[PDB]
Amino acid sequence: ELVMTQTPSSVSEPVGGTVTIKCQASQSISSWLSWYQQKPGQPPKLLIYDASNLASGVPSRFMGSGSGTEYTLTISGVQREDAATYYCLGGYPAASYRTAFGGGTELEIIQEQLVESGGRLVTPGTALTLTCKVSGFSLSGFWLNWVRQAPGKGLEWVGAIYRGSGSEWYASWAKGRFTISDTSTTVTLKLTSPTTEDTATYFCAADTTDNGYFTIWGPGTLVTVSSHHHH
Amino acid sequence: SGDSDEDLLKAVRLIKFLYQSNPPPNPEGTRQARRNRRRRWRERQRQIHSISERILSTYLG
Repeated sequence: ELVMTQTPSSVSEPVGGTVTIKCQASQSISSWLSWYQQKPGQPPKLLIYDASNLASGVPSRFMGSGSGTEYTLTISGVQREDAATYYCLGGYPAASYRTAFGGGTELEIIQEQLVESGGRLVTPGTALTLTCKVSGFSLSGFWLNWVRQAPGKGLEWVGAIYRGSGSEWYASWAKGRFTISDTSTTVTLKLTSPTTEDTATYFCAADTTDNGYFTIWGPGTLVTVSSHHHH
Repeated sequence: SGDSDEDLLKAVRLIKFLYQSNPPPNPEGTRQARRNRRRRWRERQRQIHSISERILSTYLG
């Protein structure tokens, strides 16, 4: 239901130049807006939280703004190490409009552990089970999210589980198709009847504060849905 | 629109779980750890209240 409209698609900027990434929420999300930096073949890293707050270790050059419905990430004194892909995450799993990622912006320049396993080549139809092993969480109950990413495409929120209860929440497209389940040191994701349109890297992310943002991510697991061909 | 009703009920069960999963603390540690467990609990209850309020207002906004 919630739609994060992100602009621009991409931005080429020389070293030192100001970079301005914008997100427009479809609904009033308020403080429920977080920014993530993602590097090629790497899980996203949290940058900004609760619209304006800077994550631990992140440099000062990254600023978060928010005026009601419009949101803004500014990278001020850009460096070569900032050449990555940025996304906004707005909403909450338990919210009516759910939580949704912005399209993402590609920028070019001139303790707690999560591990997902089970990513394989399934044949179209074949049920699949991806399992996220959870370790070192000083937390009993928390949100454990499933985020997927099709090759060369943006991050999508599959759904989440509040690790204590059985509070499963999914995206519009995900409901029926996917099934998140809880265990001792694990959380699974079941693809009941996957199509080729389900080929993606699946990530499991943890919201360690309950404020609706992802602090810890897994390496990711590559899922391929393709029929075999002769050699 | 039948989903939004079940969603709100699911949402309330979660809020209910949250509160039920933050139970009043057991007195141990002679006013030091007893005051710490008291302070800890109050902090968490404030959070549970503000998350509930925010979750809930998406269903009446």
